[PDB]
Amino acid sequence: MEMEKEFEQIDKSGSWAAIYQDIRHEASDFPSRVAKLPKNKNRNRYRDVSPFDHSRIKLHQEDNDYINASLIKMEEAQRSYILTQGPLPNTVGHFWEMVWEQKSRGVVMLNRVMEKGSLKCAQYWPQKEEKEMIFEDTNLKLTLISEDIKSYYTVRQLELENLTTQETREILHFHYTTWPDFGVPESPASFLNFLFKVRESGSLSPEHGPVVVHCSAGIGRSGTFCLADTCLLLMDKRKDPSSVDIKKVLLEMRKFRMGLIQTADQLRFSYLAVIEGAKFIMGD
Repeated sequence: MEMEKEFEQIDKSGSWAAIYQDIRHEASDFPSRVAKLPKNKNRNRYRDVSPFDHSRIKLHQEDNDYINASLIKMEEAQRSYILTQGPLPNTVGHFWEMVWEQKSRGVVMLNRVMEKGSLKCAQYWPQKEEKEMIFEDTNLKLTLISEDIKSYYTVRQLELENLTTQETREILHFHYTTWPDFGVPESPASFLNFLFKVRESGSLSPEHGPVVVHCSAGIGRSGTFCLADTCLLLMDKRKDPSSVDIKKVLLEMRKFRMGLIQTADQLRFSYLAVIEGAKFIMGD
């Protein structure tokens, strides 16, 4: 069922809240024992958001390998993503260890450091070229090289150096700065633009590690980003683009991380973004 019609149907019926609840109900449930251990309580930002044990990312170190991060592996679309929470004070060092060890090229950021008057993640990159950041627990150095600021998003070039071996890599930081404090954007135009800029960079391509994407919890806006990407990629690849069922993709992704897509407004916005994106993917 062409999602564009399915859309007008739900919209006129005002059924979005029931569709979304159908997904909550059918969504997988798997253990999260490692995340609930007591030594990891201060590695989790929210008590109700944990990664499944079967898909969690592990840090390469014997001490404690835990981080609140999941690998979503979309097998038909040939895309991989790592979804993680905005880093905490005591986990910024683990975050950049993750980026190193998985050979990622891009970081994608969908939230501001402060929203609604509270802190939604730590200031985990450097803001001035001459003031670099050092992470002593994981022996890494991080430096700002350039910065390109636009109306709807900002792109930064950073240099991550492994102090133990002195290798260095170039990481790209894609920071979407204008998602409203409440609800969702009225148009997907700028969110879709942001995506194509991430695509154009190479950061989603298989010659690199998986991309790291995050918001505050790593399930809401982060969910919207990679559901849209995958869905548009599938419309390119199939004989019949109208066979792409967005609810089925979401449910497949939710086998890898709980909670993806947090409200019914987001679900709707996701549909909207794919429909407009399609009107480039299918030649226009």
